[PDB]
Amino acid sequence: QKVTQAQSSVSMPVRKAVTLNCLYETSWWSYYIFWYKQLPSKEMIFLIRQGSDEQNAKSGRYSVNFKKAAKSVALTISALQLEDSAKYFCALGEGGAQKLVFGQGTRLTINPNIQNPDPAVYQLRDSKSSDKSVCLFTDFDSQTNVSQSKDSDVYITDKCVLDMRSMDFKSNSAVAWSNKSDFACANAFNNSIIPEDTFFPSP
Amino acid sequence: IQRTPKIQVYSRHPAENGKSNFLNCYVSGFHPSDIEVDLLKNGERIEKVEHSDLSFSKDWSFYLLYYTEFTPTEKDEYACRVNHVTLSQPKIVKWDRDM
Amino acid sequence: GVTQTPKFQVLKTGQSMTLQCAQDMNHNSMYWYRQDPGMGLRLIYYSASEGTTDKGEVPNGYNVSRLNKREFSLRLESAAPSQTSVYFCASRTRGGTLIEQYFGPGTRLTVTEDLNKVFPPEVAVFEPSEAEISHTQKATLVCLATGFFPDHVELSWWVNGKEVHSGVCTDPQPLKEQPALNDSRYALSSRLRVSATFWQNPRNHFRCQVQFYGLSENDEWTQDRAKPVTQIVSAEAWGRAD
Amino acid sequence: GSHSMRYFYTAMSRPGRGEPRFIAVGYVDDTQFDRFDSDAASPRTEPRAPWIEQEGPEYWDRNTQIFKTNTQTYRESLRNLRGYYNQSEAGSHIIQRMYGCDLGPDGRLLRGHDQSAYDGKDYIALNEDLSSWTAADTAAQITQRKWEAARVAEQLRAYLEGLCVEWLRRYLENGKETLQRADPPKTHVTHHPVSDHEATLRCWALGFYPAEITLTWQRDGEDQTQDTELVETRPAGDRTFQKWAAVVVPSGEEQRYTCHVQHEGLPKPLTLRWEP
Amino acid sequence: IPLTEEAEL
Repeated sequence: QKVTQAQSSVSMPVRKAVTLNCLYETSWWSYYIFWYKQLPSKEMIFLIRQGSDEQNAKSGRYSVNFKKAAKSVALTISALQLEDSAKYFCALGEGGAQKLVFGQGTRLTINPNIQNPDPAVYQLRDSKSSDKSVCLFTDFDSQTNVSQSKDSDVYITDKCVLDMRSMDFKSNSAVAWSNKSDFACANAFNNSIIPEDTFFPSP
Repeated sequence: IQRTPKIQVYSRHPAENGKSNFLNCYVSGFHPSDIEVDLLKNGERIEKVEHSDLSFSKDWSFYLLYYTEFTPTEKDEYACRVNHVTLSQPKIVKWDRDM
Repeated sequence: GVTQTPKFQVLKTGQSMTLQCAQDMNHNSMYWYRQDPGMGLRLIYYSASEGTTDKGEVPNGYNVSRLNKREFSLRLESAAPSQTSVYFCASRTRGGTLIEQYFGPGTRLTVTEDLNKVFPPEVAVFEPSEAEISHTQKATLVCLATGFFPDHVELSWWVNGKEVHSGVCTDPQPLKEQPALNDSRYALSSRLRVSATFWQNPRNHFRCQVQFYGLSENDEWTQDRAKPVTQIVSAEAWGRAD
Repeated sequence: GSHSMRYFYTAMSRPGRGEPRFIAVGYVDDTQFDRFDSDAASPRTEPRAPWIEQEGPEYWDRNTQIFKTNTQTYRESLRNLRGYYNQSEAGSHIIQRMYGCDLGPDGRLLRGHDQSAYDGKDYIALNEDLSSWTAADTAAQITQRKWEAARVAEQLRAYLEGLCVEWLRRYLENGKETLQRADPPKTHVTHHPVSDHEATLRCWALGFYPAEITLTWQRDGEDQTQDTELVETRPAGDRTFQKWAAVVVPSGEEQRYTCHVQHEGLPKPLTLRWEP
Repeated sequence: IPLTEEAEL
């Protein structure tokens, strides 16, 4: 309630711009607001600071819309790159010696924009004991989401983006695997909204 | 880094025998801040004497006000005893009742 | 800048342990924050200088000491499962406008009721599908790390000796293999995509390296299986033209 | 101009007698409204004027939190200074600093102030533009480089133009019945022969506020300032002040001397003569 | 109101 970020997670196509909300509560006459970005490695890197008696802050691609009266300090990121994918935190620093109360964070996901969609599910062979196998769902566009399968011994990872920079080529992928023998890549993603034109090679 | 204090002994209201008042000792223009000050009623120092919070002027020199409630009589003497590091020996300033 | 050790830790309930923090920047104000899985950061203790320490949004169970200006240590005293979290140290200048706090790498700390829950990862690499290669002229490798606890792992791909990022995607968060159970073990997958041409050269080396963080040598293990020590579990694959 | 706010910080190291001591007082014009002393049992910010006690609890906790932290910062500054000047930790040293904002007759910020001294000498000062500093010596230039890098001038300029002005006004209203009410001085002339030829005329002004006042002895309407003996305006102890001017005059010429008194509390400037 | 935070000399 002291600091509130109304978005839990937001998706955005690359190149565009996004605004992340942050509302706070304070009776202090002097304070600061800070925007941090947390990496998957949990690393906590600093982005931009907004003083209570400062103009709207702008630091490169990061800008802040400070509405002192409404106690709103939304962050805006422009020219969305794919490194921008992270969790963004809004921190109130009231002091004094300012002990930060952090928003609860917003999850920012930058989508790659697939110009040549080609959804397919491939089965990969085990390197060592060549019968255990894993399923790869790849080359679908950023519009498609990936959820779990009804089974208990069937695991499906959240989709993620990789960038073959040496080719200016980006693709989406999702992985599924199981121990059961009656498990086949055929219906690994059956209970998912996958395109009709999804390539299922044989066997 | 050291300058000797200036002393002013006086009362809040114009002196009137038998009428209660306040005896003031005002030390200022001194440095450093360490200083001892007493109010002497006939040579004997007065207890319950208070003083204002430490402060300084445009020139950085400090100033303090010492004071105690008192009833001036035609007979009793009042003086201010002050010791500083710039003073070899304590200075005594007799209260000048006149105006 | 602001260094923090250890970076990973596992604890049995009722254990004491100290996190160390030292800022090389000459700052004056230091903080110890705690971040739960899906939440944000909350202050535990902080200090404006040596000899002085103050609370504290959630100081219970923790003691602290600013032994001097460069160093600020935190203690857990009686480790509790609820104290599982990522502990962040922080440092910052006073005066002027550049008052933002600088965080250390963090300290991922799991507390478990029974150290017999600690398992290393089993790491396997799965070679590119032939259908993929004929359909896209690109080959994706998949590395799979399973059955590990805690979720204290660092995964990296190595190609012909060099650590690689281009064409790599590692799951943002490891997943419970049993989302129902409390101390469930986790799984983490990664992808490395290269050109079919590249993969078709048998002289090319592709290695998946997963650094686990578990017990130390000192630890008194008793159970019959091998001690789940901090280590590196690896799998690999070499080029192939068929 | 018309109104102002000031804070006066004093920090003194005392090797062997404990940790460095920090004292702070706050004035609006010539009325002290709060104090802080670290030597207290459990140090706390305290009111020195009834009108400040309209502030809620949060106010005092907040101020105390700040003066507590100043205590530490200045202890660290005393060390730095000792380093700058290569002095042993055996000697006692003082740091003083006064800062604040001035209001015009119309609530506008006239100018700002911030100055630090070391052992009762000029050390560093924020210039009139509130964006630059004037260092006194080589040591002070070290502080300046850090403060320029840390952007301290910008933090102050924001304060002197922001919070300092808002809150000075806030106090002028909250205590207008004592801060904006001018107390005129009670006056009167005294005469005291020094010999058979000369004599002393002394002009008094008592129970006045603010402390700004102008006592000038005139001979035939001409100011005898260089001949006029003044004393330092002093505290009556009740928040009003006192002062006197004196001149040695020839006997018989007494009537050519007038005493003028200028004060915000006087409708018109007073003119006084000795009236035996 | 005092300066919120003191810079170190």
